[PDB]
Amino acid sequence: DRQLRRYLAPYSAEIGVDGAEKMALVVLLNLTLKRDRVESLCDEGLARQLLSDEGHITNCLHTVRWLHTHNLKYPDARVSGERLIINAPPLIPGVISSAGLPMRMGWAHDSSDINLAKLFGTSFRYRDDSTNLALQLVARSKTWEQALIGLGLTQQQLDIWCQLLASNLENNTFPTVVSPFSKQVRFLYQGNYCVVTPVVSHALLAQLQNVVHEKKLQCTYIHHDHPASVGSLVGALGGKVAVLDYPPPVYLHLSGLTVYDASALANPYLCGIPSLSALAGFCHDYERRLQSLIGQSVYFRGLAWYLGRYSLVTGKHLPEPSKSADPKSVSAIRRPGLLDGRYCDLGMDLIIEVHIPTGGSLPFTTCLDLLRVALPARFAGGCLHPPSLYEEYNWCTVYQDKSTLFTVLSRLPRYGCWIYPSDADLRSFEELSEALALDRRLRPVATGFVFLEEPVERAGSIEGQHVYAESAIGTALCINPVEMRLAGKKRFFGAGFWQLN
Amino acid sequence: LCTHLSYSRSLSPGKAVFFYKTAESDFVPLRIEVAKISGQKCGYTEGFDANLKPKNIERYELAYSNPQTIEACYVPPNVDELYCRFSLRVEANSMRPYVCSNPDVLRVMIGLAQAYQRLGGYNELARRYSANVLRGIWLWRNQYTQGTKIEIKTSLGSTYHIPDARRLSWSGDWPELEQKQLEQLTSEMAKALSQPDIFWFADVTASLKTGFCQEIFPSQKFTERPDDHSVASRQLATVECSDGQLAACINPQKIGAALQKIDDWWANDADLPLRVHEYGANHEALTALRHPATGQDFYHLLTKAEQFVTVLESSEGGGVELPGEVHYLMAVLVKGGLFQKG
Amino acid sequence: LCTHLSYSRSLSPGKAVFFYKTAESDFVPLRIEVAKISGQKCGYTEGFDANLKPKNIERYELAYSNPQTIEACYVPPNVDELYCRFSLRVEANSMRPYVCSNPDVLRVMIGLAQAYQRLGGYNELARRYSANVLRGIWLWRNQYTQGTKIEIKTSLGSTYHIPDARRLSWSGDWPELEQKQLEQLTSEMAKALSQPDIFWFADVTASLKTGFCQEIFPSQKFTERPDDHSVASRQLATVECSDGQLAACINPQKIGAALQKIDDWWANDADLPLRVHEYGANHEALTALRHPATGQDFYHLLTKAEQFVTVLESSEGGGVELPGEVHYLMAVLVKGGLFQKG
DNA sequence: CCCAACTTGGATGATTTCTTCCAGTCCTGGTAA
DNA sequence: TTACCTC
Repeated sequence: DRQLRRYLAPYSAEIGVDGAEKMALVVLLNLTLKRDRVESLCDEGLARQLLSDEGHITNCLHTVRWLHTHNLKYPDARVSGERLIINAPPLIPGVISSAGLPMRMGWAHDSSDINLAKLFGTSFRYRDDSTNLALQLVARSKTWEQALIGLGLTQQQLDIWCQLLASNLENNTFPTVVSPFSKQVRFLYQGNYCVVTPVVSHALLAQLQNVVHEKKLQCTYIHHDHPASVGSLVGALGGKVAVLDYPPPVYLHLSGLTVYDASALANPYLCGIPSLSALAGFCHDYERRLQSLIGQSVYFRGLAWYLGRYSLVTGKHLPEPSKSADPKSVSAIRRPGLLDGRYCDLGMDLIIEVHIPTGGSLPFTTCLDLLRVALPARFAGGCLHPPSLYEEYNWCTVYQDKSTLFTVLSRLPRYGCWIYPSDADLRSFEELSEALALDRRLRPVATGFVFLEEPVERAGSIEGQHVYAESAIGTALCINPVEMRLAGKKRFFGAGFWQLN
Repeated sequence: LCTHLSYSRSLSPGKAVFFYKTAESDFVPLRIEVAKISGQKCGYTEGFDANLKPKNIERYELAYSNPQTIEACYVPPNVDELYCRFSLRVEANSMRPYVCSNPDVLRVMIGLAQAYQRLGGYNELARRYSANVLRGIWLWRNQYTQGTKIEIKTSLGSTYHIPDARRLSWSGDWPELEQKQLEQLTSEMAKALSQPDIFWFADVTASLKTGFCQEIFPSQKFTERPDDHSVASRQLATVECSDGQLAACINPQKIGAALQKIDDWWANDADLPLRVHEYGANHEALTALRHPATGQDFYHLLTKAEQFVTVLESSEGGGVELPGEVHYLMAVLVKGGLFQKG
Repeated sequence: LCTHLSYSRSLSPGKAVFFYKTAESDFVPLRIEVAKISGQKCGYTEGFDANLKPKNIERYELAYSNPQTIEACYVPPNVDELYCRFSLRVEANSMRPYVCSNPDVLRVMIGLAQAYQRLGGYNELARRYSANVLRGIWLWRNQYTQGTKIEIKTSLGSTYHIPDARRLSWSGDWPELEQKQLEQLTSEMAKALSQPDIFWFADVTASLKTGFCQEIFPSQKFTERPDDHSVASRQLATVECSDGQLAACINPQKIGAALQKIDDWWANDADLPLRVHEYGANHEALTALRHPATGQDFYHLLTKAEQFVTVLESSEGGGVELPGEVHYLMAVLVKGGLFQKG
């Protein structure tokens, strides 16, 4: 029955094998063959025959060297180098992450080990905990060894394997250099800059594939070409991976801004409102440009976000032919590869809280011109433009009064959205499911990164220290213009502004 | 050189939209429609196998139709003019590397950009970009009209007007009161490209006089083959208007590829100009004009900067001395990208 | 042959719209009606099975009606003349491959089109296309009028007038003053087909003198199988006017299928012409005249181009010496498409 | 300005829901010996 | 210079 293969798949709930160790070794060994050659995973004879083939088992033992907890190749098969094995970070009350999940491993090396990797990398429930075959043999678990010798293995063959099998899990747990095809982004940390490289958690993604189908959550699917070249889970899922889909229900004042082709996929787990880490980023690049123009110190305490238009764009971009078919003696150009992403067009206003340290300020026309010049051209991976020239008004006004500014903001069209920070603390997708079932204003968002290690010096870093991290999933509220007309200026200026830390 | 070096793009456009006017409202969008058609069974593998070995089918088997689903777009009856427009911003952003892993490489790239600026040369790039705007080649396959007018406004207050764009060539000399506007536009752009702290923004509109129900050609989407047979095989690009309706459009990078088609520096024989590319890619012929084997590509040339700066510094300037290799390189830096592993 | 080879479409109409005039306004659209009818229970399988015992039905079971939903279209009372209108553009676009991956194939295809042009031959194709416009065969099933008057205007200032098109044959000699206009129109088009950068348009209107409430036959939709008993089994095509009304029309490719029906070069017996097709498909008899098994199709012929150029070059030309195989090939290149995977 | 605004008895019968044959491609991967 | 594989 195909249901046995389903329950042993990385995307299914784990099953118990206590008292069945003999048939568990038979089924797990039988999985190393192509489906076309096997009439049943339960034939003891085939298993006894496969076990005697030291070459077949040796080829299987070799796959252990690339078992991982986090997958550096997930979004792009071109990444080359070492595996990554790290214990989940400490739990943060306000963030959904792998911190609340038990320990699990997966596999991803040359794309030809799909079957041979299944003997040691397949997990199951045993002694009421989560384990796999490699761990039970390395730990010298006698019940499994007694069944394995009973199935025809020589004690001397087991005594050697325990050593080689253990050795493959004792080194190469952290990459030596930063790989040339990895991502690098930099922010301020403890008064200085650090480069962050995100990575996807195996345990966290595999759980999400089950929860969205069981709890009936809003979701879509992302495609991957050549699934065998990306990983255990992506292959098992046939190249289609599910993600969450939660779109919105649609002092310096910047009005009428238009963004073309913004990235609608915030993190590999969630589609919806663009990642908040990107807006914090934007505020700062804008601040640095202005600071190089005005001699006085200028600093941004907070940043607010308003949504007037939100349109999803279908399809995907075609890459430029930047790769020669052959390095020499060939006059043919090839396409690097294709990715499956999601994009949208935005219309939005920003209200920035600008502060000048010096006692004497520069509230002049000159500074308004410099505020127009400093404005970046890039936003959320897309292209940012001012309102069209033929209908231009003062899109860059400045207020030094909360009463005048709030009065003007209360006049905004009723079909738009203000996005506010949330209060609720969520530690799992199941808690998120309940919070979303109860409210109608609540949406999940990407909020930032959680570190896997302390910052260090590492070859390949763009600037200063380097650290690995996993994406942080949090939440936000969508508030109608009608609700703040009634809440008052007091609540708006206390709750309506976002900051880092 | 060094492990990492890269530039971002200095010249970026918007999304173009098609619309028309009525006596009742100033902005009505042009929209697309979807329909079932009866196709033909033709082409190889339909009748031949291997290398011209007929396959065994009966005579009547090719007389059958092949149905298909497509999207299409036509101008409705009695509309005299169709209008199209887009926005453009230009930044002086080739003066500094986005990233660079080596201070010794960095000071040299800076030296070169400046050595070039003061001898002239930005005028040359500006003249070429300006010509492509006023010619109208960014309409691609929609240039076949009974008359085309182009109008441009900028943030500095200037206005330009081409009474009829259908005759302006790449090579040649323009009519009076047209040649002159090209000179004036060149000046605004040549500055915008190289001097920082100037905000510049342009708004380009054009009008097309058309036939009774002429077909219109907007950008096409990239898609998977549907498995349903109820979903279109050829889907067209549209933009959402402020009122919620959809309209036909041309994608930003499709407008962009047209504006930068200025490279007629290859092989000392101008022909037609190429889209700037590090390897000289030629899409029509499926080949490359600056194959690495020739020594004419960007990556070989990127290593001669020390020699070029030396010449630029020794030259008097203001003349015609700047070589093809220096102009080429500056054009590539303008279309910034990744130049790593050097 | 080679992997990539494509040509574009060099000759094309927009769509045709039916309308009439009144004393107050110059453009009133013809519209369609929707209705339920009572049909017949008839035809084989109604009463038979594999032509054996005719089932087990009582005599009364076939007397019952079969209801259906259809769309229909009639001219309203007291309208004396109905008008039909469309526009046509022609491009000199068979002189060069849109895409070609093989430089040796490319030089030959160019040499051939040029060798052909200068010996005559575009005149021949122009005459054949021109005859079909003036004859009126693009009205399909609506030719049964009390009188058909055809008027044509072009972008060069010419005007043509056929007072009554109902009787001009494919084969025969046209009466005087009509033979003359066929020659003049041929000349304008012969140029449009072969000289680049001429922006040529034609604008064709015909008048139909009709019956009291005569039925009209516009294009049908190709529809999905119904199962809701609510959707019409037969649906007609319309266009949306700028004011929101719908009007009856004929599709672009339906007009085109008629204009390009000029192929009587097979079997040494002209008969009636076929729509140009790589395999010589005949829809009336459900067969194919240039089946690959005969050696008469496009693909066999495409491989002999080197030999045809050689012959043309050795010939004198200007006369009637060009063979059927060369004319066929040029006609196919005019209706461009994909010719690939050699 | 100012005052009113209506109860009742009732809402169909017969039998039928069609057919023919078709469903196009091509360029776009890492990894090992 | 050659091939080997994901429901």
